[PDB]
Amino acid sequence: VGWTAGLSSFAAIPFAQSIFYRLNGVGITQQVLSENQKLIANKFNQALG
Amino acid sequence: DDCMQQGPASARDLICAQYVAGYKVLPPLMDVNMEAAYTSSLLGSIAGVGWTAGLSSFAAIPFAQSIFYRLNGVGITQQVLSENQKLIANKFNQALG
Amino acid sequence: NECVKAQSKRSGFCGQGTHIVSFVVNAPNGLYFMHVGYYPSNHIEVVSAYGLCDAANPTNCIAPVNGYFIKTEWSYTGSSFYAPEPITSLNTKYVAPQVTYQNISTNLPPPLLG
Amino acid sequence: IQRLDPPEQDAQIDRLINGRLTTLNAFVAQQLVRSESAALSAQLAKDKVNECVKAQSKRSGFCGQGTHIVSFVVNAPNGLYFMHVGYYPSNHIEVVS
Amino acid sequence: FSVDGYIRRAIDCGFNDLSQLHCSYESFDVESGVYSVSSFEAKPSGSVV
Amino acid sequence: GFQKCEQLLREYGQFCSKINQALHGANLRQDDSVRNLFASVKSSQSSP
Amino acid sequence: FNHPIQVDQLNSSYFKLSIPTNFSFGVTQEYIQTTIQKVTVDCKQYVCN
Ligand SMILES: *[C@@H]1O[C@H](CO)[C@@H](O[C@@H]2O[C@H](CO)[C@@H](O[C@@H]3O[C@H](CO)[C@@H](O)[C@H](O[C@H]4O[C@H](CO)[C@@H](O)[C@H](O)[C@@H]4O)[C@@H]3O)[C@H](O)[C@H]2NC(C)=O)[C@H](O)[C@H]1NC(C)=O
Ligand SMILES: *[C@@H]1O[C@H](CO)[C@@H](O)[C@H](O)[C@H]1NC(C)=O
Ligand SMILES: *[C@@H]1O[C@H](CO)[C@@H](O)[C@H](O)[C@H]1NC(C)=O
Repeated sequence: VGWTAGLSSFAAIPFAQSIFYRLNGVGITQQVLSENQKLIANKFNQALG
Repeated sequence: DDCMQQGPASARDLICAQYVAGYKVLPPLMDVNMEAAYTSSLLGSIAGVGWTAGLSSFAAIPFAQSIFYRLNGVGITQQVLSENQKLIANKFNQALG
Repeated sequence: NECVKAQSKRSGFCGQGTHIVSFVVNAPNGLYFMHVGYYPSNHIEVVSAYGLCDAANPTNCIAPVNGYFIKTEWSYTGSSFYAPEPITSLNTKYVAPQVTYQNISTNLPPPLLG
Repeated sequence: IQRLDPPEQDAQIDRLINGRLTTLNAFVAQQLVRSESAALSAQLAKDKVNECVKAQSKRSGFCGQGTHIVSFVVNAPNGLYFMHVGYYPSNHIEVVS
Repeated sequence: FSVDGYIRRAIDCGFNDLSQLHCSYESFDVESGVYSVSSFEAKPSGSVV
Repeated sequence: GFQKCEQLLREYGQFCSKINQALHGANLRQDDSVRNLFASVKSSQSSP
Repeated sequence: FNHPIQVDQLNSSYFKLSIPTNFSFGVTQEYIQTTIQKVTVDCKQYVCN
């Protein structure tokens, strides 16, 4: 739902993919997110765990 | 003690009434210097906080530079802002003065 | 609507730090929001440009997009995480020249090599 | 007590009790109304600091009038005093676009 | 009470729960909804002394 | 401070406990409101 | 008073950037009450039994 313009279409994409777009959208570059995908998932998991 | 050694300031003095009527005014959670510290640190954060993407980095830039980005962001072109920097600062100063 | 069904750009509306994603579960008399934010740490200070201009071609200038131009010569970093990368057309925008932009004459990035 | 015996003394004291209990209930009801209002207001202040002061707002009328440029905050006796600086256009002309 | 003062219609307010509803609103026509009315009282079946 | 009054006051139940608890909660509410408000005005980074 | 990180302004055409080198995720928990318990009272019984 929180993916693109309009509230009318739904992108059935992985949660993880959504997180990376959300991180990119706040200033973390794609090179960083790509190198750190496992690190990011682990930190996220620690935050919720 | 002030209400005993000096007594009430005037008619209907609601501070001295406390010790008579049976009620008490309690002090606030933060003293004045702490509240001042919060707004002072806030002042110093303005130019560098409302600058770019994310809330994580701080751009320690001049206030004036911040104003020009803010004006550009609402539709005033850079050619205009560049020609009028002193005019803009003067108008701003009049608004606050 | 702001938090859960969308990523919020409003500081402090959802949780603290930069909002990434929120979840909702029910609570005894309402909703319990679970706001996951991005919390920066270990900040460092670097020197940044307001923009860069071709010294030979002073009307051809760039500004960073959602990041900063930093000294290291010049490179780009995203605004939320220090991680220098080359300045490219994908992380810059062309801008009108300004007095605060640097005049660069040697290792000109590809958007200025015109 | 000095003037009346218990069967009447009781009735008179009881009138004073009822009046004072009523007064205290009214007082408390208002402190609860006023504290609820102040708490909502405090959340508005929270939003303005984040929307107004720590950011340039694009929401018409949220901060001040005109186009928002920058806001400042100082403390006030029972809260915050916002100082919203906006851009106010004048001398409009019509052109063809 | 009609214009001429005669009583042509009435509700026995203790007859049933529906009647209690009409009486509480002092009307023969109340809006649709679910309303609480007086409880159905338990009554003594005897006494102990 | 009059004992006769206090004796009659008791027949109104724990009136004063209710007054005190209601105000105590109302007063905590401002300390919580203030704490939350300032936590949000607080800057992470700031220039002198 | 917990002071913010102080970042100095420069007397130059450049500026200081205080930028994260690390990060974590965290969860701000929030409860919003949407309802209260709904109560009705049999006022006549309450008062007169
Ligand atoms: C990178 O190169 C740029 C381009 O050369 C350089 O910025 C330029 O600096 C010069 C000054 O060094 C500015 O020229 C003047 O500066 C004075 C300073 O007081 C102004 O008062 C002048 O304004 C008058 O003249 C203008 C001429 O058109 C009028 O339009 C204006 O209304 C005034 O009458 C004038 O600005 C020059 O304008 C800037 N260039 C830009 C694009 O702003 C830059 O500094 C170099 N980078 C670094 C870091 O040094
Ligand atoms: C340094 O700061 C002073 C403060 O008045 C200013 O006058 C001077 O021009 C500044 N120098 C530079 C390089 O900006
Ligand atoms: C980020 O902080 C965590 C906290 O323990 C630390 O373990 C990790 O090594 C840090 N990373 C960097 C790049 O400093």
